[PDB]
Amino acid sequence: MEHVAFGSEDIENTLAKMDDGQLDGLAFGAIQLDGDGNILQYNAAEGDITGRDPKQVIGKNFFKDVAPCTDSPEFYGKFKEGVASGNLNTMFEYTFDYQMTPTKVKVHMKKALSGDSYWVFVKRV
Ligand SMILES: *C(=O)/C=C\c1ccc(O)cc1
Repeated sequence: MEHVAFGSEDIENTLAKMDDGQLDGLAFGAIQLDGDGNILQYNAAEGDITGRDPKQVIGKNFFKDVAPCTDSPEFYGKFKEGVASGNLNTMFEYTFDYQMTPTKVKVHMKKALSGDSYWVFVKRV
C-alpha cells in the first residue's frame, strides 16, 4: 500500500510523484482528468468500485463516454467551473449507477499541481 489518507490537505503534492503503478497502491479510487474531462489516469481501486477496466478507459471522456451519471450540475457542473476558475477543491457524496449496482461514494475533486490536470478521488461510504 501507498500510505496517503483520503482528503489529506497536501494530497496533490504527494500524488505528484506517483506513476500508474504507484497509483494502483492507493486505498481509494483515483482518476486524473485533463481540462476537457478526458481520462489521463485511472487506478485499480476505482476499477474495483465501478467494474471498469483501467486500461480500457484511459483516453476516453469521463463525462460523455464513461460516466454519464456524473453529467449533471452536481458533479460535471462543479468540475467545469473549477476548470474555468483554475481552482477546485470540493468534497461531496454521490451515487454511481450507470451499468452497475447503485453505489454510494464520497467524491473529492482537486486541482493537481500541474497546470491543466484534475484529480477525482473516490471511496465507499
Ligand atoms: C456515474 O458515476 C456513472 C458511472 C461511473 C463509471 C466509472 C467511474 O469511474 C465513475 C462513475
